[PDB]
Amino acid sequence: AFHVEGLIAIIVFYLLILLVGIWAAWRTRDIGLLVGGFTMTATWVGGGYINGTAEAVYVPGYGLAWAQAPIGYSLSLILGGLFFAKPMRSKGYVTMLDPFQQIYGKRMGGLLFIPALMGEMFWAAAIFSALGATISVIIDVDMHISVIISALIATLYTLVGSVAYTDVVQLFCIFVGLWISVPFALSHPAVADIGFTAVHAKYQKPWLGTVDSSEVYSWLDSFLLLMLGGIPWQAYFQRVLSSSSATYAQVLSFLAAFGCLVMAIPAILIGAIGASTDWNQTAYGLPDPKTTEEADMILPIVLQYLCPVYISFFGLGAVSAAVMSSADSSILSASSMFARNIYQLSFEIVWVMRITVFVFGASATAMALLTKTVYGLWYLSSDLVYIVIFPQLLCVLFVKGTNTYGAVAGYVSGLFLRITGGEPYLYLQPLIFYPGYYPDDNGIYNQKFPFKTLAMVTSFLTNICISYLAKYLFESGTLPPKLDVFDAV
Repeated sequence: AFHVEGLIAIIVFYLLILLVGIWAAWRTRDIGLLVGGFTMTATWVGGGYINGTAEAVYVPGYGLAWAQAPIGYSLSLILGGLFFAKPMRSKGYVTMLDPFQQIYGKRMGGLLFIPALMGEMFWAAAIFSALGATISVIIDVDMHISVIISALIATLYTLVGSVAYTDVVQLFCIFVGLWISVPFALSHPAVADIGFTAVHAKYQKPWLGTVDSSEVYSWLDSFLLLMLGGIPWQAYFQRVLSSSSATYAQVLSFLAAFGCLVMAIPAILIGAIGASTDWNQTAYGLPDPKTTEEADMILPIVLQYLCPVYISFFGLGAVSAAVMSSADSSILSASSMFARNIYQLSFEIVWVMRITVFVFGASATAMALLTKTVYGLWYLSSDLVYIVIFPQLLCVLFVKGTNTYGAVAGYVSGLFLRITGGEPYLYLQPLIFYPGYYPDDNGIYNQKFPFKTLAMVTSFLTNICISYLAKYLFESGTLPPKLDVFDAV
């Protein structure tokens, strides 16, 4: 079962990427704009992005229409560059979570940090699942062992320790490996026409998908979740604030949105090919990946089984090295974020950062083992950030007069509505039943009502209303000044 040549391919491509990265630091017509756009693009585009996009297009329930994560995450970059970059630079922020700490305080900073940590952990679990899937496909060792060993190598690389300009190299490797495999994948005999499969059903439901009239309010509820929940993220905002000029940051965000839209095209195409593939003709055989509960592995499966041996060896393996190189970047960001926001500011740093790396890697790989979807992990990472952080970001940026009381009230109300609405991915039953609820195969009632958008708006309006209410109570003198536990007013 073990294949030596796949491991050699990963090792050679990883060493080549590392050599280019250290050579860039060894060297250390105004094309810095293009390189900055590539760098901003390479943050979101990784194993999780392309694997989740291919999965979302591949699954019959979703199709391309419900694959809102690439389009929504590009529109998040557009909306950030338009509206969020200029307030952030105008107010002089240096960190994404700095606005929360300035107004709400350090303890509420940690309270808002916890959903950010969980979003980072969901994203890292999706990245670990994608990387383990790719490794398990090409090396042909078991999925669980692949995830464990890949996460362990990433954890040791983060733990032990030049290496400059690597993001452009990983993005170029992913782009070349995908766009040199799509012509071979499309030309495979098993794959039918993807133009015909888009609107008509041959092997499964059409991969464009459809949105029912009742589901439209649901659809926007998802689309607003990914488009607005993808904005308050640390990896985007650190490079936004790092830029010297504001217009430079806006044009970088626009170029990044363009690059994300372009990089989604091979992922959507591979998802379409997987939805169009007659797997009985391929070496994968029957049952197909969605019956095998391996629909989250569709991108490595197409690149391995629908491409020639040399094309597979190069393209799938350049993708593997790039994804493993990008995997440790999320671990580093989340670990430094934990070390600085909680342990350093609120309460020598190297030991606690080491333990943070170890625990975050173990939790991410454990949930990568437990979960069976990459797109679901991506959506769930967006979900909690959209519910909690985004109303608070709107309140600290565009709303004047918000305070800690309204922050906690909106936090509690949004989390109460979100929890009582029920999350099918985490196998949580719903307590409050909005109109249009229906039970799925698992017996978890699924809401057709936009309860997540309602929860977001409720949290935002509760923040505003409770902030102004507490301000009026303390200003007029209705409540005693002694009962000021949060020191907001």
